[PDB]
Amino acid sequence: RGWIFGTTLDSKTQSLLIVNNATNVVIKVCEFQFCNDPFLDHKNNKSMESEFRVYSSANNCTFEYVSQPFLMDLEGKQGNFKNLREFVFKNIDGYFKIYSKHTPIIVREPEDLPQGFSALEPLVDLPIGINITRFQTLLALHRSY
Amino acid sequence: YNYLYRLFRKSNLKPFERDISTEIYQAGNKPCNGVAGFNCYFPLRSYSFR
Ligand SMILES: *[C@@H]1O[C@H](CO)[C@@H](O)[C@H](O)[C@H]1NC(C)=O
Ligand SMILES: *[C@@H]1O[C@H](CO)[C@@H](O)[C@H](O)[C@H]1NC(C)=O
Repeated sequence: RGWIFGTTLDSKTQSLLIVNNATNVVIKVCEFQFCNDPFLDHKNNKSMESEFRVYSSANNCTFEYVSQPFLMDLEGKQGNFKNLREFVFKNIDGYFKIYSKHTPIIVREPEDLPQGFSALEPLVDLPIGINITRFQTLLALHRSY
Repeated sequence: YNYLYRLFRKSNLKPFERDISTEIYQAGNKPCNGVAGFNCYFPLRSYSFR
């Protein structure tokens, strides 16, 4: 979880972040000072809700968006099946578009993507006006257990 | 002195895009290091309405 964007990934330029807690997306367009190796905690790190450690400051804020999570996938059914989440991020003329589509997988081999046609339905449109030149992803590591 | 505007920038802007950066613009080859008077200018100059 997490797709922070930025021109140089520091407090002097605005940045994005896509954090799905359990039921929200928390879209935040603000100036953030980022740690060297930001990460999160899968098991809510106990807490309360004290996992967030990506940013250490916020000088200014311009855009906010909270809604249902991008991930409708649920693992509570059973195991033996993995996910095939797909996203395309396109940023033009001061707009940010997100497309998504999920399908189940049968073969346990992760070496190659399965051969099959998939249509990526549009999900959400963003009116923010940031420049993006670098890409960074985030991870959820609660504890070694 | 509450309304500012930008005068010098490296490149043209893309449509419907916003900048807020406040960094010294270098018109000369020599670096400015944030403080200089020759070939280095502060990007923003304020309005003054009377
Ligand atoms: C996760 O963070 C959001 C951000 O406000 C909060 O509303 C929510 O209660 C937190 N917990 C869960 C389980 O979503
Ligand atoms: C960013 O923080 C500085 C702190 O000195 C402040 O002067 C400035 O106004 C802040 N940015 C904006 C857009 O207000």
